[PDB]
Amino acid sequence: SLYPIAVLIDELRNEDVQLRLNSIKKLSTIALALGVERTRSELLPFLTDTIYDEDEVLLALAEQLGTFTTLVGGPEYVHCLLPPLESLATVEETVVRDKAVESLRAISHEHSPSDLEAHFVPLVKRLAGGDWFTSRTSACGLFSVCYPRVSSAVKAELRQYFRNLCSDDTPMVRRAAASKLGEFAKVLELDNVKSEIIPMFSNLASDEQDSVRLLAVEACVNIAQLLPQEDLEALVMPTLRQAAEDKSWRVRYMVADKFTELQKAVGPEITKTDLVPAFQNLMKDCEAEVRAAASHKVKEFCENLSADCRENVIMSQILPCIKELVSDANQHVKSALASVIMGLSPILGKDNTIEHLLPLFLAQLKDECPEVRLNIISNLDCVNEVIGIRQLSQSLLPAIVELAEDAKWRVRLAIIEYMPLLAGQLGVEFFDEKLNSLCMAWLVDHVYAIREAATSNLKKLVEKFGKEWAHATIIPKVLAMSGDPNYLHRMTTLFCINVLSEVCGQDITTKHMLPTVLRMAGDPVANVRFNVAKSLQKIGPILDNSTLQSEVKPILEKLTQDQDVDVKYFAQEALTVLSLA
Amino acid sequence: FTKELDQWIEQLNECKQLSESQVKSLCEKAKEILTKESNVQEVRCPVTVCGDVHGQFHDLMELFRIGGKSPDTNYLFMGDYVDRGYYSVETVTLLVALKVRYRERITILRGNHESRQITQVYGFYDECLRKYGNANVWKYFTDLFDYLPLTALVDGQIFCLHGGLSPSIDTLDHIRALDRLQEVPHEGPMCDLLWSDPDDRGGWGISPRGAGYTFGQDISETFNHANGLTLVSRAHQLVMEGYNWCHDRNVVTIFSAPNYCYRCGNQAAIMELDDTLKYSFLQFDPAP
Ligand SMILES: C=C1[C@@H](O)[C@@H]2O[C@]3(CC[C@H](/C=C/[C@@H](C)[C@@H]4CC(C)=C[C@@]5(O[C@H](C[C@@](C)(O)C(=O)O)CC[C@H]5O)O4)O3)CC[C@H]2O[C@@H]1[C@@H](O)C[C@H](C)[C@H]1O[C@@]2(CCCCO2)CC[C@H]1C
Ligand SMILES: [Mn+2]
Ligand SMILES: [Mn+2]
Repeated sequence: SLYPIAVLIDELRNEDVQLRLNSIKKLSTIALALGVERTRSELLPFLTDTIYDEDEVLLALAEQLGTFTTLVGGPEYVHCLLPPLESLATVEETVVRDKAVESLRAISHEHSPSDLEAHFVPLVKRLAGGDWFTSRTSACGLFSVCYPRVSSAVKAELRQYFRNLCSDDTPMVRRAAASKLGEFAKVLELDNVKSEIIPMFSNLASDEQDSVRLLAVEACVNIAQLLPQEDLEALVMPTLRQAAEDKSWRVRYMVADKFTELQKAVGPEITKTDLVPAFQNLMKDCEAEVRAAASHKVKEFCENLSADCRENVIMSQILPCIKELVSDANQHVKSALASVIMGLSPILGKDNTIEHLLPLFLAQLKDECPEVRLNIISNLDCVNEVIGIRQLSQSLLPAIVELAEDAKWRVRLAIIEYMPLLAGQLGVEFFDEKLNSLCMAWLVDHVYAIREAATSNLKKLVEKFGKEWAHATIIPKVLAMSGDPNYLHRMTTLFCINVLSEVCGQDITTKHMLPTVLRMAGDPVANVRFNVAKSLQKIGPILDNSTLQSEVKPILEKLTQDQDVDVKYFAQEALTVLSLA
Repeated sequence: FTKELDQWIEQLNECKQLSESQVKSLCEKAKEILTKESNVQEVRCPVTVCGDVHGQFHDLMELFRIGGKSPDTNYLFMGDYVDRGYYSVETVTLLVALKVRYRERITILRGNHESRQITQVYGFYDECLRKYGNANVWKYFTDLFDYLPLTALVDGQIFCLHGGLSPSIDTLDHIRALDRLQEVPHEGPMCDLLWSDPDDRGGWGISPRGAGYTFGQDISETFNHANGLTLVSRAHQLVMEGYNWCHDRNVVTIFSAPNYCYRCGNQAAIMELDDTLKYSFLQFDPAP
């Protein structure tokens, strides 16, 4: 090749005029070797053609070209960047196609108005009116940057081509035009939004292909924001109402998905007239996907009803459908509802929440699907901040205390997870007065798995409340078990000390737990004695070296003399891991 | 070797059999250990007593979730580790492996199924063939079973065996006199200890099993008084509630295979004897 440019080429592999990747990124520098003139005359030309799909390379080339205006001569010459960009737009792997368009959109603003017409638009058309399809699925993304700046006359052409792109024979060129109809709409004067955009919108909304229709819902949000409220009923709502009624559940799904957005774009009045009933239909769609999407929007929707008619529509139009959903068959739906249903408390007030929501709050807190009761448990903050901690405690607690004690240990195990959540949510003062007891009681449960769960649970509670809280609210009651006549409980004591050293710090572990551990080295049962060796091994690293030498080493050494085989074994292992051997 | 045992146990806990080679080793040492033990093996509390497990491996894992893990919790199994269940190999091998690794944390008694004839009628033999490729693993295990203690006495008060009482055995000394190192005979004291069932008819009755005998409350009372026993703890019989008291509480049956044969819909139980011999029962459904 030729050396100023040949540095880009990769002479070592066995490709087809391929380039050095970690060199295309070092592109803005070869552009300085040859200067502006030579960058335009030989670097860009060389990059235009010579395009071997090394993809990761094609990508960097398209990105880099978007920040090359100045390396080419500044504004007056930005159009020299089009040729290779037009190229990369029509590639295949879409990632590259996108970077090409993003860049094309970036340098569009560098083009002067006069240069947009002479070079940019012509590129939009060639892409729009291109043969291949990709050349069209990317054209759609370039109309809104050049429309505002060109002549009234070229704007017209730009309108026609975008239209032609909407009624393109290929669906993809239609889906793409649909997903960009919104932004193009925001840059046309109003008259043309009413006379040209609306028809394209109507057309796309009634597309044979539903993959095109469900996209029109998004476009509707955009067009509806641009139109004065009075024009909405005639030019838009019929179409939107039809979409919520669409044969394809996908189109309907998109309506529930973009509901809150439609609500704002449309206005309080139409939301009261048209959207409230639609929302009700959607919450009763036969497809569980659609019901679930709608349910998910319940709080957001009610929040945006005009404060004026708000409370009366919720109590009359929304709430009944909600009572229904709480009992829906699909857990997909109950799932979506529970992750927001209590968010309606600050919108109905203490009294309303207490009489109408709390009952649904319980219906789900005792539901099949664990995700459902978990979604309710994960969002107590809002209801708690509306009704009192006592009004809540009085309606939640009995549910909990009723599950902490139960049939299968499996269900009891489930209630233990709610703990760190309840703690971090309802507060530490509430946890110490109503929950602490329950967490202590499980340590001494009949089923080992429960004890175990309750034990690791202590670590997670300390992470919530801190080492000080632990030294005054949990360590004492946990150490009390060291004197239990049953070895299962005595061992539980060490198991709690093991987990709590992971988070109580050197101080609290050395002063307040280590002694109890060292003290049990003389337990009458061997299982406690060897778990004592295992415990020192575990909490050992947390202790400073002085303590390990004067207080642990001696105990382990004694235990290695023990009558029992296993205490000996574990004592030796302890000494070896800690290096006191 | 210890690092090894630990690995085998980690493997078996995933329900993955050991190899023929390893089984042959597990068993040669297991015998070394079991030969030293007595026909009336001395066990001190605390201990958790379990009944039949019959190769229901996943229910055994459920048992450990309820009673704690070995060697932290001390265990006493009253036999019947194989047959009926779908995993006789993984189950008996894990237990024999826990014994070799922890002689003092686990006691394994012999049940009516830890024998050569019955395992060829109810599973063990065939499962072994279908999992190794010849009868060797089964010869290794059935030879080991000859060494399993027929009985355990906890704190000199609670007497544990698989089946029940024999008309030709009145004292713990009578049992200690038997030669247990041999296959289970079709008749006699040793057979009876592994086959008999407590009954609600007095005296000795004809067993519906075809081996051993049924014995009533009066016989339990006499045997308990004569031997300074507070209780006879056995298994061998399916008990819907997992465990069952009888003979005015001189006898308790503990069955640890929930939903036996995956057909009976019984609960399982395990019995905890604390540091003081105070007892308590844990009932459980099959693992999900
Ligand atoms: C095993 C047994 C006995 O225990 C069993 O006792 C009886 C009374 C109680 C018992 C049933 C208990 C039920 C809860 C289970 C539940 C289910 C779902 C199935 C089933 O399962 C039983 C076998 C087993 C293993 O599952 C068990 O539960 O016992 C067989 C009957 C099945 O309905 O009943 O049935 C009468 C039939 C009898 O049948 C065989 C018996 O013939 C075996 C025979 C006496 C033995 O003779 C020898 C030689 C002489 C000395 C002894 O050794 C060689 C080995 C073997 C041939
Ligand atoms: Mn039996
Ligand atoms: Mn049995």
